Amino acid sequence: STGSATTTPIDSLDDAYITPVQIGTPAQTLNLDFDTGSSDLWVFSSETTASEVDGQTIYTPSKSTTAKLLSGATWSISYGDGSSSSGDVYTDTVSVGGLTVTGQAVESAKKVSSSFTEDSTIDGLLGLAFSTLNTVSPTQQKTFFDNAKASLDSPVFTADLGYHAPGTYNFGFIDTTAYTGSITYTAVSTKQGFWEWTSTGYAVGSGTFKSTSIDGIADTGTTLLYLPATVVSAYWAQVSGAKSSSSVGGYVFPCSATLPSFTFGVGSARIVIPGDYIDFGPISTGSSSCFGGIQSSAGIGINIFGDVALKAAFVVFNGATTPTLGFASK
Ligand SMILES: CSc1[nH]nc(N)c1S(=O)(=O)C(C)C
Repeated sequence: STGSATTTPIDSLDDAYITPVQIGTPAQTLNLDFDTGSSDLWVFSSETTASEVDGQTIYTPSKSTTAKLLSGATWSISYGDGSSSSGDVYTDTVSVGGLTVTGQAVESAKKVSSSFTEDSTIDGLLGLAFSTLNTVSPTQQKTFFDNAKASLDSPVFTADLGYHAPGTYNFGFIDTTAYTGSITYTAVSTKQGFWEWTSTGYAVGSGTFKSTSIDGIADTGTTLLYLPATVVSAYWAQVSGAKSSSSVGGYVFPCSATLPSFTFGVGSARIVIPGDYIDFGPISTGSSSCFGGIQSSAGIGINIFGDVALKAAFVVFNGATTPTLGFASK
């Protein structure tokens, strides 16, 4: 089997991407944030505290003839941005882009933090990291991908995120029309539960490439590119007037600037992030100070190749017995 679904930016900045997902019988379609940095599929639901729902579409398990309470199971997750959610668990039929999994754990939110409430466009998350990170207790549950894997034509999924445009998540096949040149594959460590890999270095604009190992995670659920302070300082030093602002919470730059590109290494290959991809617009409406798309990972404890990086590439998440990651230009 295979699946193919379009993923769409939630706003004009590509803060996140939503992908329609069918849950239950008859289908209830919710727009979920596919997150390769976590491993829970959770949804706004009929059980979510009413004051914490503000425009989201909810899953109502009582209206699904295939929903079953997973008795005794609870979940609770905290994300890198400080947001969180928790609740109980049902199993139900879940389909993405034509690919169907029966008995998928669907984690029903009883509580969500303010950031989730305030984002009317995201109805929940679909985790695509390794199932060892799944938070369901006392019986850990598998991700949608892990459940689907054996039925897929090939044990892979791909992320093809758009810049200010829709893109695609494919399951079970590699669309050879969706990228240019060749795909370069690189080793993955699953030791922390992430799609963790090591970039071979970077360049800023038309500058020389610096060969240096940068260990980080491929994370579709993080908006920006978070890298070591040395790398980030070298980037922003090429933008007149750019500075790190503790009050704003990162690097800002004059909105009048033209940003340089940023290149990262994948083995001997190179992925180029255009300057425009690094512009996250005015810090507040009407401001002439703009927020940068490359930020320091110091304090986070891990480097994160978030959407800013991933949307510059066609990315293969290879879930073979020894997982690997592939990157192509597009
Ligand atoms: C990607 S977060 C962001 N992008 N553009 C902004 N203005 C913001 S913010 O959250 O208001 C803050 C970090 C400046």
